[PDB]
Amino acid sequence: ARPCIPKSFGYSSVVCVCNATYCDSFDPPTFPALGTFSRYESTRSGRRMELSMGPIQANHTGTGLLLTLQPEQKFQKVKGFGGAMTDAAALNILALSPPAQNLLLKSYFSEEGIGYNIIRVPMASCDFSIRTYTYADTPDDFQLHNFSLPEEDTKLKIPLIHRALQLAQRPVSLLASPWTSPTWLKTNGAVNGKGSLKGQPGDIYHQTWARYFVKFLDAYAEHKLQFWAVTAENEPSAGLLSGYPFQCLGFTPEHQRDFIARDLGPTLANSTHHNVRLLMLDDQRLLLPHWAKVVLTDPEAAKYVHGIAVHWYPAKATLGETHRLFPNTMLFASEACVFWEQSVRLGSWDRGMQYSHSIITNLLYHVVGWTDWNLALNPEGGPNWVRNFVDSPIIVDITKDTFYKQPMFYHLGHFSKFIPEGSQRVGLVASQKNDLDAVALMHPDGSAVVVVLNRSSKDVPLTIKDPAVGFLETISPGYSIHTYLWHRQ
Ligand SMILES: *[C@@H]1O[C@H](CO)[C@@H](O[C@@H]2O[C@H](CO)[C@@H](O)[C@H](O)[C@H]2NC(C)=O)[C@H](O)[C@H]1NC(C)=O
Ligand SMILES: *[C@@H]1O[C@H](CO[C@@H]2O[C@@H](C)[C@@H](O)[C@@H](O)[C@@H]2O)[C@@H](O)[C@H](O)[C@H]1NC(C)=O
Ligand SMILES: CSCC[C@H]1NC[C@@H](O)[C@H](O)[C@H]1O
Repeated sequence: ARPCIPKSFGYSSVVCVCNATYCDSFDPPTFPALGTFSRYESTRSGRRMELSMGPIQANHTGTGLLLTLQPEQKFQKVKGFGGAMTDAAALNILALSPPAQNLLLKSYFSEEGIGYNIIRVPMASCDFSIRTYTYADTPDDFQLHNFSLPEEDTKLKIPLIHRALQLAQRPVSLLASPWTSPTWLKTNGAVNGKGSLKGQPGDIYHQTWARYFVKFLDAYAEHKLQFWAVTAENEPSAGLLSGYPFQCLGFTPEHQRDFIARDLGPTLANSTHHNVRLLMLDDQRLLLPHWAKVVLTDPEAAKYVHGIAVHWYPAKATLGETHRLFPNTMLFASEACVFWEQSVRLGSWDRGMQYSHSIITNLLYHVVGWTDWNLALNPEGGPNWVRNFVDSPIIVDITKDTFYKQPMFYHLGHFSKFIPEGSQRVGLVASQKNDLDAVALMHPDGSAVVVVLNRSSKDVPLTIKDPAVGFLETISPGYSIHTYLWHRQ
């Protein structure tokens, strides 16, 4: 219905300006007839998920590249796409006026937007908080009688999550991750730095930390929010590095294995939230497949682990080999973000290409879902209480009641909007060596989705063949991303 309002900030492409009364949006989707496809196009030149239609022809004539759908070659089923509701994200959204907040939330979660269905919720503070805190900072409270949610949850995070769920067509799955435990449970007595839990898996410390998970889930349940999954610890390897600046909690692979087997696994299974999935790792994929071997060879740990969470910050040696060793334990991208460059580059087409190329690689190596980091940030990449400023698909300018949708937002949306939960990745065979990145999936309803990323400068003429329908003649322009959709019957 409403097109993008472009604005350049000196980088390779434009942002889309939104405020309290205007934001670009989609109409409700349609079901075009057999023999007709839908194409959504975003380009560095300024096109933003523009919709067009064309025919799927019975015959083909030409000399160029051919991608052939192979719907019988079936792979993983998709859980979904989304981003993280951090303190920083919540503060930046709520700095807008209410009408602008809803255009922002609709941009992510509505069918007028790109249809997110995953929200990652940090358990207490991380670096994208304005202060250090946990849910139980009074010491010597091993039964956790003084566990409580601060204003960050009750005032900022939870109300925004409620509003996101109301705007969403598809069911939204919440995913929780802790950064640090209370400091009186740690070896170093600090929120950051090199430090693990006190003692050994099984004792009062590890039982208290595991109970902290149930107490967290109880609190959000009282606020009428249920979680799909929790991770065992955010980037547990970081808590083994000397003098680590952000909130952390150190686990070596065997410590995570024993903590899951003795404490976290049983405690979650004995609780009201026994259906909540447990994801391991939640860390860099270079720690794979080793981290999976350690944890998942132990059946007492493995019986509790539903999946392996990975961060994006070679895929065959990591994701592919881990799938070969443990093909029934799903892989899930739980966090991705973007030395000499500033933290926020308003309008960077490169960082958008980085997002879509990575999602394509993850999908081509069995990953069932991808989760962004901060849903929103200010123009300097904050607030962040340490330093680590990064980019975000939506950048909020408080002083002008305005937010900007980066190219990252649309590169994500080319996947998040058209691959609902339950979609299965299927085969897509290139007729010859080419420079494009492509992935094919099938909706639960049988229709086809194909995303085509062109990171090169040259236009690439392209034909997509569906054995059941025909030939889709198209062109992939240089520095562009397309999504194609068509009924198969
Ligand atoms: C919010 O964004 C809208 C969209 O750009 C602004 O509406 C535009 O206002 C300018 C005046 O400078 C007109 O020339 C355009 O025709 C308007 N665009 C429309 C109606 O689509 C609006 O001004 C912005 N809000 C504020 C407070 O500046
Ligand atoms: C698709 O077209 C095929 C080739 O067509 C033949 O070769 C070209 C070079 C022209 O000379 C054309 O006139 C010829 O008929 C056919 O063999 C095939 O049957 C066609 N199939 C469909 C479904 O249209
Ligand atoms: C992977 S290294 C740095 C840590 C990353 N994952 C944890 C978040 O708190 C950080 O902001 C993000 O950059």
